[PDB]
Amino acid sequence: QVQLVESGGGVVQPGRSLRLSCAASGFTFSIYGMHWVRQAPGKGLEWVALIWYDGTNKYYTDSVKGRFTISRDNSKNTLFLQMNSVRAEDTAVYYCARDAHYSDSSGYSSWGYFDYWGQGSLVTVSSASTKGPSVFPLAPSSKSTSGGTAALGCLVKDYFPEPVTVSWNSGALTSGVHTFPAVLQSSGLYSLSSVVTVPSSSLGTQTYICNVNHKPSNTKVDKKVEPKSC
Amino acid sequence: EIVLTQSPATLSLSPGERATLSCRASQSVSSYLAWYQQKPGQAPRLLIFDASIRATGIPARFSGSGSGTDFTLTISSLEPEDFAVYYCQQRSNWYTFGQGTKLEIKRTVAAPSVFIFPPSDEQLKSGTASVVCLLNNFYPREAKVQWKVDNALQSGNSQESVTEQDSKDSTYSLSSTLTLSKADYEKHKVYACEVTHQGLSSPVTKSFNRGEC
Amino acid sequence: XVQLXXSGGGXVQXGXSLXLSCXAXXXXXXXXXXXWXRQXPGXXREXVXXXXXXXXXXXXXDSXXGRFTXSXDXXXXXXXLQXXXLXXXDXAXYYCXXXXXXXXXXXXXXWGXGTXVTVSS
Amino acid sequence: ANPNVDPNANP
Repeated sequence: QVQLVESGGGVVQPGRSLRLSCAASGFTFSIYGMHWVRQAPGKGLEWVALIWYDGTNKYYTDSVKGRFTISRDNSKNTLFLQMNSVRAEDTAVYYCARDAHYSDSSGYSSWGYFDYWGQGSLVTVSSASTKGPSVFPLAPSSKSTSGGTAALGCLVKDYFPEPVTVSWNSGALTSGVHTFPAVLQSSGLYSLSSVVTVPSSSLGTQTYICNVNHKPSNTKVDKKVEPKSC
Repeated sequence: EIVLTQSPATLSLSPGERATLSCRASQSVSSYLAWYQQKPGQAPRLLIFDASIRATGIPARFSGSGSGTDFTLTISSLEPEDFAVYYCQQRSNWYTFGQGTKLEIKRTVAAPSVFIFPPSDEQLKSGTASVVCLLNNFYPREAKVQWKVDNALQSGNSQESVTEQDSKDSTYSLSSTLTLSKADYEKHKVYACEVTHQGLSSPVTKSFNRGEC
Repeated sequence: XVQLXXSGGGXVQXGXSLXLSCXAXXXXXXXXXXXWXRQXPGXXREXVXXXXXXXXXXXXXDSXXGRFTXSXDXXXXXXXLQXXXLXXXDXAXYYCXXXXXXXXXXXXXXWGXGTXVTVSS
Repeated sequence: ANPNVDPNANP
């Protein structure tokens, strides 16, 4: 019944502070050491900090020492990570994880592994300000036709923060759709494309519209994607 | 620090097959080694600890072995829920992880279909030009995209993004976006994306002439 | 091209009751069995129950027998998991799936996104 | 000052 439910993540400007919470249920929180481990987008896992069951000892990885503080409130079954003076490189999904305390038949103990994990809390450290995407057609033509199939799409450019969602024809068109993972541009804004393949014979008679939603900025854009003659 | 090096980077296998994953430590970690499974958008899951002990609720097809500096995770018969990224972890000296092995679904070769898109007039009026090249529904993952502008090879001004393996057909798709200022874009005529992939006997180029679209 | 949307999860006290729903879009579900599975943290997905076509019966796992009940509202293309007498051990992400095989071999081609059920204090 | 000592109750 072990549950670790995190909260407190979001977008923070560099140098500011943010506090993550990890609420535990379904086990005796106060007898377990607890860890934070983070995963930057598209990267591996990095251990961040550990706190003993009783809050006495605390340990940190060097890149956060002096900036992050780990703490716990056993009466509230909650683990905390206070993140101060945040940097862009602190951008990551932050997991809380229970120290895996195991005892064998002859009483020998094991520890130092992560046997249960929170769902993750994304912390995005950026000086970028909330911005809706500009939506541009990726127009179909002979240069986007392979065989009897044409590709078209929408470029969803220069937004912050994640995420955006893209639908096609108000959701009526789902087959053949590929919405790519966003890339963080050098500007600090994200960009992605959403594409779909369709029969090339339908380019003259069928209208194609991408519906873009960026909730952080309340952006909603319906963009007609009309054919070209490349 | 203790550095954990995993190999191979990607293992391409089919259900039922035996999977063998390796983890090498820069110095001895004795048996203080664990293996994790992680799927996109999810937290990691402990599979094996103390090098060979299976965690509760982990299927018996998972087994770990090794000691000192060389460790192996074996899946005796891969099953569909096993396609994921696998990490090793040590707790002998602080806490470090390997860089991961991706266990992906093998399928037959599919060469990418290649599509190029010009920048829209609307974007150009705003001062920028994005040119998009799409490589659709291909397998295996390895591909090379080369941009040429007026027949000159581009470098440093494109970004790629790749989907996960499609749930139905197990292929990948990839976008390459070439970004120029409007002023630079307006200096050139021919915009070309050249694609190579092991399923293609010759590179596939798609190109357009600025102002013909 | 079927989408399954689950709802109705959340936090219950031990002994209490919840009802999960699994709403299908883009296919009339009446001809197909629909099943519930669950995945406790760190474990594999485990069968919970299946509602076959109306009059073809419901079948259940040992762990939920006498406590959970599957039912169908074909007119709304939705199946339900009524969960009574909940225990801490029932805490898990609950998933629904359509069996695309009308002969009931369980070709679970489409899955819902999962809804969390937590049973505590 | 060792971060790998057992951090749980009842070591």
